[PDB]
Amino acid sequence: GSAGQAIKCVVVGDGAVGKTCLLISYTTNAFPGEYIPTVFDNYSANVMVDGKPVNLGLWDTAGLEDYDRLRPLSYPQTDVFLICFSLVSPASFENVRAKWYPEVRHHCPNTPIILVGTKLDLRDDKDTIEKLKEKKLTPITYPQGLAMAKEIGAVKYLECSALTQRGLKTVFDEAIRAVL
Amino acid sequence: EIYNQVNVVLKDAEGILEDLQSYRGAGHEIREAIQHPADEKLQEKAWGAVVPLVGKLKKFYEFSQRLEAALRGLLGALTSHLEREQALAKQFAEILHFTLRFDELKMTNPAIQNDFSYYRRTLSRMRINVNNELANRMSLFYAEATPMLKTLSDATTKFVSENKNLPIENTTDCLSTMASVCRVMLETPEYRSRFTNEETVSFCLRVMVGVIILYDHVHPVGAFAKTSKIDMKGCIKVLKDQPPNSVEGLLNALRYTTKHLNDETTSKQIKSMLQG
Ligand SMILES: Nc1nc2c(ncn2[C@@H]2O[C@H](COP(=O)(O)OP(=O)(O)NP(=O)(O)O)[C@@H](O)[C@H]2O)c(=O)[nH]1
Ligand SMILES: [Mg+2]
Repeated sequence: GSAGQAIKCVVVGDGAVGKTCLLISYTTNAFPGEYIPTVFDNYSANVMVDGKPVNLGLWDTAGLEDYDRLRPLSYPQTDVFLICFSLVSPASFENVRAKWYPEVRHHCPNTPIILVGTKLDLRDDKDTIEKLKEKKLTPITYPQGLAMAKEIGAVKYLECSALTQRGLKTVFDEAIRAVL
Repeated sequence: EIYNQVNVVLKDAEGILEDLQSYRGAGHEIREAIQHPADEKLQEKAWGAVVPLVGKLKKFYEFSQRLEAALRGLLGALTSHLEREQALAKQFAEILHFTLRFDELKMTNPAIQNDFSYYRRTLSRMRINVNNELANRMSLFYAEATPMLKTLSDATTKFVSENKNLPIENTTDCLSTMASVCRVMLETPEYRSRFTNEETVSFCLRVMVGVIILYDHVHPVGAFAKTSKIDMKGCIKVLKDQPPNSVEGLLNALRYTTKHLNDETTSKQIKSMLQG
């Protein structure tokens, strides 16, 4: 496992959508139940996609509203963007069209977008679905996610879970395939 | 002296690469600590393991800043006649030699960023109930695929950008001429077979003395004169670094097959070349 193509991949999204967790779950195959905010963090993994080696540089960004002036310093020379929203959080899902698409285009208008749907395992959970009922809310279904991806002009809409790792690998593989 | 400023920091370059290669990381302790958050005994083993690694990462980063500062200090002296410009080219080749290895080892080692990210992720956690400003710069350093090349390129472009009066060629000429002479040494023509590692190094010594003697004959002032481009004093020192049996043919050649060696103008220190 020697050197490969350096592909930069910045992950953006609100707090508690699951940006940090799906990066730690992908690289380390571990899931932290503990929630700690990250202003900015970075990971990497030497992987093989379509018979070509890739040194996938991963740039984890802050989701809070207080890091708007500090977040865009990690944007330059980006090869792909992962706009991450939780499927169990409509607010986050609208913040995609409301903020992220404007923001990532504003700094990097020509760099691809991969619209990722986080916490896929919670969409079909009585506990989690009763609380949405409780707060008068219906989980963001696949058609909505795809329709949103088509609007912002994202090359692929993927949905995955950092805990179960259902379709976690496909997100990064498609993230790399967009820059080959 | 700011001319051996880059050489002073490169003293510890071997130790930096040796520590960087041996950097196995602490991915196993970090992972099991995350798998079982509540186990305080396992959180100590993970945190205790991280301290050693971060200290080395700080040691590596601080090295890049010293090497950066030394390179800009070297380029700074460029500004201020009889310009020893080999220092620029000599130390460029020396730091780039080191830079390619540093980047190569870091490139293929995701444990570095893994450890670091955990470290600052568990600082926040500990915020609930190294220098913070430094850690942020370190995070951005290891985020890059080639930290040292990024640091060098940024440092050199920072110099030329705040010295606009000097054209880009002045500093980038040495970099382009070095690549052509190397090609001359390494490239093997069609007429002869490829040289061995011993022959290419031998060849390199012969051409060096060869072009100096041919330059001495064709150029008016010669190679020995005080106001020359040759800087022979240095070229002879390189020959006397080599074994006495090796290079005797080249060493002699300068003694009697030159033009401006014995003339009055030549320095008597340069004449110091005897044999028995
Ligand atoms: N059930 C479930 N929980 C998840 C999933 N992904 C993340 N979480 C939970 O989300 C919380 C932390 O999310 P995290 O990845 O840190 O969010 P972030 O995108 O980093 N937010 P921030 O910008 O503040 O750093 C934790 O409670 C973690 O267990 C998932 O797929 N399923
Ligand atoms: Mg985060």
